Amino acid sequence: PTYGVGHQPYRVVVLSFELLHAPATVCGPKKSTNLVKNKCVNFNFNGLK
Amino acid sequence: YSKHTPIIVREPEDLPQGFSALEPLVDLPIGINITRFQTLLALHRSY
Ligand SMILES: *[C@@H]1O[C@H](CO)[C@@H](O)[C@H](O)[C@H]1NC(C)=O
Repeated sequence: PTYGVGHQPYRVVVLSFELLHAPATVCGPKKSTNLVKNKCVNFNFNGLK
Repeated sequence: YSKHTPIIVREPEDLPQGFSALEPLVDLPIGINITRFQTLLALHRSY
């Protein structure tokens, strides 16, 4: 504990993204909103718009 | 894809004369190389 900040331990985590011919598997989330009816609304239903 | 129908009579000569629609059951997302096919059988012992 008596050492300075320069000599203090630091935990380091390294992430490494890569792209291949795979169909993409591990990517992030998609959020959704409420559902409205009987109104003229542009929509994006699972890729159909 | 898969379906099933009965035939009653075996007649091990040819496939039945009938139309059938082949409904999907499952989809698989792994894209590994496939070039050859092999099958299995259920054989336990002489009986
Ligand atoms: C199999 O893998 C090779 C990589 O050595 C690739 O060139 C080829 O497109 C793949 N598919 C087939 C059907 O050979």
